[PDB]
Amino acid sequence: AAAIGIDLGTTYSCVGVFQHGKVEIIANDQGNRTTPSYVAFTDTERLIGDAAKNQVALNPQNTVFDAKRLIGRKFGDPVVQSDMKHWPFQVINDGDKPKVQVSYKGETKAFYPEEISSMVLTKMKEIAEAYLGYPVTNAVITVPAYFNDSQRQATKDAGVIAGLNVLRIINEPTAAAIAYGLDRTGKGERNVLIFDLGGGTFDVSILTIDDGIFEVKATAGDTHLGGEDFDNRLVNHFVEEFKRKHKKDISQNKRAVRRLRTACERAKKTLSSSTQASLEIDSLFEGIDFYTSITRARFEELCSDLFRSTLEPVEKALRDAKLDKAQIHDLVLVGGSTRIPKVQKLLQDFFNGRDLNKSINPDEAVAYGAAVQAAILMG
Ligand SMILES: Nc1ncnc2c1ncn2[C@@H]1O[C@H](COP(=O)(O)OP(=O)(O)O)[C@@H](O)[C@H]1O
Ligand SMILES: [Cl-]
Repeated sequence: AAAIGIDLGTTYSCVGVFQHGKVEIIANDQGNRTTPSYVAFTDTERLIGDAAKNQVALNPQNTVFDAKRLIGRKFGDPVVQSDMKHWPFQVINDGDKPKVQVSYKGETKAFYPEEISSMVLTKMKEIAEAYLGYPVTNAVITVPAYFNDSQRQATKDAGVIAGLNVLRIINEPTAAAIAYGLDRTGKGERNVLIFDLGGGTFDVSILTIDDGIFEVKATAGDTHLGGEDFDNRLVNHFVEEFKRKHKKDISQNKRAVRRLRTACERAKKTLSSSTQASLEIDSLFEGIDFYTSITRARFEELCSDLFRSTLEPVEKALRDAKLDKAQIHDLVLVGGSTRIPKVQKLLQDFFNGRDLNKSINPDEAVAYGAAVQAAILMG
């Protein structure tokens, strides 16, 4: 009766299980090894994951995402007040706690962040159970190192709502280190840097590990820098391209923009493996198809400042930890955006040619470690 490890991500979640002496990252029903942290409400259905993200352009007011930004926070939290301004869904105040408010089956309903995240966790649980062939009841769930007691509590509550006994809540960078077996070291402090550039957030963590004991020495980053911002640079580029070619501005058609955004994310992923990608959108605007392409070099240029901006938080973290570059024993890549070759070059160059740990898909490393830790806690 295996326990599972779940990365409850800002933009994508991932689930793994340790059995038969190895971790298996589990693909969902569509074959995807990570699942959007999306929940949608319609006149007839509640959709979660791929199904929810796949109709986000159609249903912006009732498709919820970014619940991780709300979870465990008070309504009057400056972070909440700030983030609310840029979401298409309504956030309301219930006793100084935020709720997301939507239309569902024709009625106005509101949900706590931990309710939305419970739905994502249920999906991840079900993905695992489909693979294992039996019900899962124990899990380790991960959170950012900077999460406070309230954020951790709300995340655990999300797990319990999903029918999971939460064995432990552990930090995302700790989980990534565990994935690479860095917890197995003996007596003697090792310094580990986790470079996590995900879908919506950028987190640099410096850990010391000593005889299997973890300590957080420094954290740095940007909570609004991630893969979606690279998607956005491509969107703006292609909006201009469409304008020049067709003399039409699509920028205020929310559907067109959202659909373009989706196609840009796809092309971006392809550019991590190939030096060019083709974008082909049928009926992008007024029935006009948009078939074009983008090179890796052009993509890099469009994002050059954003990519470069990831290094100063590394510098800052090193300063705070009172360590020189040469004193870092291991460099660990986390988050889907670290699969971008230019990002890898920047970090490697900054560390004067050091190896990067990147053999585990970086968007799966957190779940991988959580799965290992879950197995350890089960015995
Ligand atoms: N091969 C790839 N190349 C570039 N970006 C990728 C790749 N795979 C996933 N991504 C991006 O990674 C981001 C999601 O990162 P992930 O680690 O899965 O989740 P999160 O940061 O939400 O925990 C998205 O912006 C997605 O487009
Ligand atoms: Cl705990």
